[PDB]
Formats: sequence, structure tokens, C-alpha cells
Amino acid sequence: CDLPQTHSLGNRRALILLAQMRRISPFSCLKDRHDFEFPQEEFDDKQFQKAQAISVLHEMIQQTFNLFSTKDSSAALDETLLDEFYIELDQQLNDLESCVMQEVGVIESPLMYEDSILAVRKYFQRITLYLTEKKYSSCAWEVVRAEIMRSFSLSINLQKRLKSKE
Repeated sequence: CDLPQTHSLGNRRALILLAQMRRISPFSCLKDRHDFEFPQEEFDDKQFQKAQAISVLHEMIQQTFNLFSTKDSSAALDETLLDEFYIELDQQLNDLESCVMQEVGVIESPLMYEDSILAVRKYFQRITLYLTEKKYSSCAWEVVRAEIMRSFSLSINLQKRLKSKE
């Protein structure tokens, strides 16, 4: 797809707001630290590429937008930080959505779609049920929120297929 400006490490988009959820106290939770946000199965180097990333990334971001925008999780974050989240995803969504129209091919496979889409829905579904048990206390959202950072990390870097992290 059309490159924005050479290859960069981070995205500098939505990473700032995510950091705001790092001030939490480590004493909030311990055994409640899991990763159900970013499906690593799809984000792993087992079979991940630039175009392919657009497939998973799109669903990953689109889902996050619905999480807060649904009012449920929105009430969890400050209206200021939350409201910014809506626009933040929009910028990233356009990047992927644009590739869809480009007719690259990776975002057309009716069968491959399930593997990419399901990977996000399956993991994203855990977060909904996971938080339900805690009724959105504070750490439950942090563990899931902080997890989003990883999805953004490998998403815009793994494509290069250069060095991972075990």
C-alpha cells in the first residue's frame, strides 16, 4: 500500500493515551495479568506480513473502537482520554481501510478472513467475559488496556520480520 513516510519503529498514534493507563499501582492485581487483547497467534511470526497485518490489525483496532464507544468501557476511562481514543483509532482504521479498497488481495480471501477475524474475535471475546467477572474494577481494564500496547507493537514492526521477542 501507499507508504506514509519510509519505515518507522513506533506509530506515535494512540501510544500516548495508552501510557496514561500505566500509572496504575502494581498492587492492584497479580494473577489477573493475561493477554486476551492482541491475538498473538495472528500477530506471531509464524505467518505474519505487511499486507496480512492489515487484515488482523484492522479487526483488532475496529474492535477496540467498539469497546469504549459502546459506553461500557468508555465510562471506565476519562471522557477526555476516552474521547481521544475514538479519533485515535480512526486514523489507524483509515490506513487499513484504504488497503481494502486497493484490492491487494490479502483483504479479500473469504476463507482467510475467518482465520484473521476469528483470531481477534476469540481473544477480544475473552476480555468482555473476563472484565464481567471483575465488573470493571480497575486492574482488569489495565491488564487488557496495557495488552493493547503489544498489539500495536508487533502490528507495526512484526511485518518487517526482523527480530522478535521469543
